[PDB]
Amino acid sequence: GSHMQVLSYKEAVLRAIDGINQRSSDANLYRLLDLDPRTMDGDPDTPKPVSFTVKETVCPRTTQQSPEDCDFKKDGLVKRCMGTVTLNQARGSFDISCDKDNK
Repeated sequence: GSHMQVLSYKEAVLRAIDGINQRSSDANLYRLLDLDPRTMDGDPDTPKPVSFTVKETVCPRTTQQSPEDCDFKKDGLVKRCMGTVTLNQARGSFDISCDKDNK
């Protein structure tokens, strides 16, 4: 269907994290911890820089609980994620690498 489904930048990031959890083989669900602030140009099909951290929650990676319902684990791993999102979800996708050693 859609050829143009545009998310806000924050939504695009939450959606990418959903993706990142989906492709991962970690036991637990990771959740947005801190999104770095950045200013955009206003075209939805061009990649927007993102960088942010995620932290391990007490939820199983495949939980269907909403991430906001998944408490961060005490002592939880934090990974820093860098790359781009594309606001137009319709096509293309984010390009983000998460790394526990990028601190």
